[PDB]
Order: sequence, then structure tokens, then C-alpha cells
Amino acid sequence: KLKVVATNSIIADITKNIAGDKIDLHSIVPIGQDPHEYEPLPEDVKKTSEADLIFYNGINLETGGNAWFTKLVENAKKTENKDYFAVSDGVDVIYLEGQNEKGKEDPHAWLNLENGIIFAKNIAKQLSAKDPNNKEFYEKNLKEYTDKLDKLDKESKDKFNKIPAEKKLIVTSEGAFKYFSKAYGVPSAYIWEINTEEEGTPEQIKTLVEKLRQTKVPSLFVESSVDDRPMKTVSQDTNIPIYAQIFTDSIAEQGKEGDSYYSMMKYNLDKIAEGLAKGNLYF
Repeated sequence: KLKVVATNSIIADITKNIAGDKIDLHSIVPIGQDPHEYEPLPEDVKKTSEADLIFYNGINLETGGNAWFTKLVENAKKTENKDYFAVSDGVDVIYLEGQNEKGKEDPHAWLNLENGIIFAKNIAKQLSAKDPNNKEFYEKNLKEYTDKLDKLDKESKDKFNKIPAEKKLIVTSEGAFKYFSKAYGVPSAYIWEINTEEEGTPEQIKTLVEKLRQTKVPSLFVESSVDDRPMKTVSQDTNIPIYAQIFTDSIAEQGKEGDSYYSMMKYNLDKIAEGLAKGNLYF
């Protein structure tokens, strides 16, 4: 079997849907954990060295202090675009908004299903190149998976139209919803823009608190892969409840709701619409 390493559970799940049992797949970043800053275990180091194919996010996910993925593949002596591939190649990138983050990409492409499709295309392409005997199989799985993703994408374009302007704002800890906001027509706000920066300072919380206390936003959200303390402080200081845990940088654990890329997205879309519609009744 082809030996394949994926950096996080989101890329791993998409690869599973394309490759099934035809490969030997390993995922580095454990479920629920931050993929921005991770220190690979010796078993991850060993799997990476022996891999014929490595998939990572690219666009500024696994690169920061101090570029853990770069260190891993360099030490394992793997070549970019021969041994390891960014699944984000081709995505319409959104950049970070911060004053000093000039030219720096926002990595969270997958929260737009259109990019999920691109991820899958990239994976299928690379698997096929390395494992021609299974090309037809990979391509068929790609066709089915992308149609499933596409139909959910097309259905969800108007999912937030019903939310009045005053209530219409996604609030999470990390500013991980830029692509989601653009794909499904709903603004987002945050405590900190990206995980590599300081995560939940008094000043950040205060900044978001004063923004919120002059909105009618009915619900806050927290991500499965961050410490919830900052958002809980935001909750107390604004009197806006946290409605639900949502998924950004990881899928859910097996057996939980959202334990794949597709159900993660379905769940996010569902739960976010619920929280912003909170209080709505027929009679």
C-alpha cells in the first residue's frame, strides 16, 4: 500500500473519503488539538520519513513559531511537490487583516466547502500520480465526494438571509471564519485573529466586549480546539451566552457529531444558524 501522512484530522478525513482502504494513512495532529503549533512525536517523525506521500494545508497553517512542518520535512529530507503537497494549491486565498500581517495568508480555507472540493481534487490528483493502479477508484470517489460537498455548498448559500442585520455576526475565539463568512454571507468577529498570536489578553477581550455590547448578537460560539476561558470571560462581560461548541481546526472524535469533514461543516452551518436564530418561534 501507498504510505500517506496527513498533518491534521481535516486533511486526513478528506483523504479517507478519496483513498479508503487502498492506502496506509497516518494523521499527525491529534483530534481537538491546535495544528498551528505542534511538536511531532517520534512516531510521527518515523511515519513521515517512510511516507511516499505527505499532505499539509499550506497557506500559513503549519508555519509559524518556528514552522513545525518545515522542520519535519527538512529533517526527513523530503522534497516539496515531489514528496509533500499543499492541498490548498488553487484556492482563492484570503489574507490576514492585522496591521503587521502584510502578505500573510489566512489558512482556514476549508470552512468554505468550495475549498474542501479543491483540497479533495489536489489529494485525488496526487494519489493517482503515485498509485496509477488505483486511478479509476480515486477518481470515482472524488466524483461522488465532490458532488456531495457541492450540493451542501449550493443549498447553504442563503442559510443566513433570515437573520436580521443587528443579530448577524459570528463570534468565535480565533478569527478562523473569514472564508466561511465570504462563502455563506455572514460577518465574523474574534478575540484574536490567528492562534500563533497571544490567545486571550485583557485588551483583546475588552475590544470584543465593547464591540458586542452595542449589538443585539444573541449567541457566542467556542471552537473545540481552543481554551474556552477567554470566550467565557467575554460571555460574563457582555451577558451573551455561548450557544454551542463549533469546529474550526479539527473534526470531532469518532462517534461524536461532526466527526468528518462533511459532518463538521453540516454541523457548523446548522449550529451557527440555530444560535443566531435563537428565540425565534412560530407562535
